[PDB]
Amino acid sequence: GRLIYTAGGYFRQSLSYLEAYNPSNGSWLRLADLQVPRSGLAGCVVGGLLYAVGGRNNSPDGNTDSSALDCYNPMTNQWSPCASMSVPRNRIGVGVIDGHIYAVGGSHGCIHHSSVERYEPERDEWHLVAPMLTRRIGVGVAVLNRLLYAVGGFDGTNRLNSAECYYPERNEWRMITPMNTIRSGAGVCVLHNCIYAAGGYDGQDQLNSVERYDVETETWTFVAPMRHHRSALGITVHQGKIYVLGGYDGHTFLDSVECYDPDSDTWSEVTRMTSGRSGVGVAVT
Ligand SMILES: CCOc1ccc(S(=O)(=O)Nc2cc(CC(C)=O)c(NS(=O)(=O)c3ccc(OCC)cc3)c3ccccc23)cc1
Repeated sequence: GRLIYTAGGYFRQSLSYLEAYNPSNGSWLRLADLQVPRSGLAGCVVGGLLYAVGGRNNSPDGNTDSSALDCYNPMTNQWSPCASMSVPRNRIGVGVIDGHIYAVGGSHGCIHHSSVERYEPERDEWHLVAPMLTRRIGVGVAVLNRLLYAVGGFDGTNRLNSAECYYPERNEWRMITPMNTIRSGAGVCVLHNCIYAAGGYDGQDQLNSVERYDVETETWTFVAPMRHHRSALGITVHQGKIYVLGGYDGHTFLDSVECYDPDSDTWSEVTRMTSGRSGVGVAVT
C-alpha cells in the first residue's frame, strides 16, 4: 500500500500541506505540515523517506527562494531538516539515481540556474556536478536507464522545447531531440520505459497536451491529452499509471487529480485534493 504524497504548493500564498492519497481505497490522509511553506518545490523518495527540495515561500510579507532540503519519515510523521543546497532553487526539478538526489536548475531571484548538485543521504552532503548545457527553471526531470533527463523550462529569455540527458558515470550532458511543444512548468515522469511530458505553459496558454519520448527511436509522440489544461502540476507514477495533481488552468487553481492509463491511452478523474493548488511536490512511498 504505497501512497501518493503531495507537499506544499500555492493558493493565494505558499502552502504547508502534506497530504497523502491512497489509490486503492480513495482515502486522503492529512499528515504533518512542512515547517516552512513552499511552492515550486520538488519531491522525491530515497530509502522510504520523502524529501521536499527547493521552492519558494511566496507570502504576504514577501518572497524568499529556498535552498532547503527537508525529510519526512512516514513512520514518525515528522519533518527533519537536512543540509541545504549551495543555492536556492525555485521551480526546481529533481531525480534520484542510486539513492542520491539530483537537484536540477531552478531560480534564485533573477538567476536562472544551469547548475546541478547531488545529495548523499548517508553523509548529509550536497556537491555540485557538471552543469546543464542550458539554464532551466520550470524544468521537468526524469530518470530512465540510470540517466537523468532535463526537459523543457525557461532559460531567462526563451521558453524551451529542448531537453538534455546527463550521464552520471561520465559527468556529462548532451542535448537530445526537442519536444514537439514548448513547455515550462510541465509534469515530467517515466512510465514503461518512455519519458512523458504533460501539460505546462508554451508562452501563450496552459496546455493539456502530452507527449512521450522513446529513447531508441529518438522521437516524441503525442498521446491522449489530459482532461484539464494545466501548468505547475505535480506528477508521479503508481502501479503503472501516471497521476497528475493540481496545477493552474489559466483561471483556477485545480483540485483535480487525474490518471493516465497507458493500455487504453486515456486520462480519468480519480479524486480531488482537499483544496485547489499549484506548484506541489509529489512522490510515492
Ligand atoms: C495566476 C497564476 O498564479 C500562480 C501563482 C503561483 C504559482 S506557483 O505554482 O506557486 N509558482 C510557479 C509559477 C510559474 C509562473 C507563474 C507565476 O505562473 C511557473 N512556471 S510556468 O507554469 O511555466 C508559467 C505559467 C504561466 C506563465 O505566464 C503568465 C501567468 C509563465 C510561466 C511554475 C512552474 C513550476 C512550478 C511552480 C511555478 C502558479 C501560478
